[PDB]
Amino acid sequence: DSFVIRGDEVRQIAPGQTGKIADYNYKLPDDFTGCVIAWNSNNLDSKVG
Amino acid sequence: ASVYAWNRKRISNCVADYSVLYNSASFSTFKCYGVSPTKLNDLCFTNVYA
Amino acid sequence: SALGKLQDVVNQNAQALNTLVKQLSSNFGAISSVLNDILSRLDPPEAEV
Repeated sequence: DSFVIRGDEVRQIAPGQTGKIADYNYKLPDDFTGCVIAWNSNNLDSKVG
Repeated sequence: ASVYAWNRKRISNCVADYSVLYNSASFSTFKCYGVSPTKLNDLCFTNVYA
Repeated sequence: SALGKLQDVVNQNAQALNTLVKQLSSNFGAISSVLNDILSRLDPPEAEV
């Protein structure tokens, strides 16, 4: 799965966590077997405007 | 208040809707210990301190 | 007390049941001994612990 979350919300994309992103956008299963690989994409996906 | 003298309001004799707290899109931290925000509406509390 | 040999067995079993039932009032480290309140307050990610 691939998507662009906000920085504060990175914690939410972890097993059994809550917030707007976790509840209504993407929910990680509570028994997740996986790796959450994240980087500071603040210089590719952010524009001045 | 200020942290040294922390203001307290004792809220009582009322019907409290907690959906507004959870549905809010602004709080940076909403950490609940002992209870979970979504299920807070179900219960009635003897006293709430704020 | 003439029938103590039977009464102690009855008492031991009554006590055995009374002890077992009283164990339901113990928290054992949980926030509450009553299962319905834990499920009413917490969500599965927190309730399961």
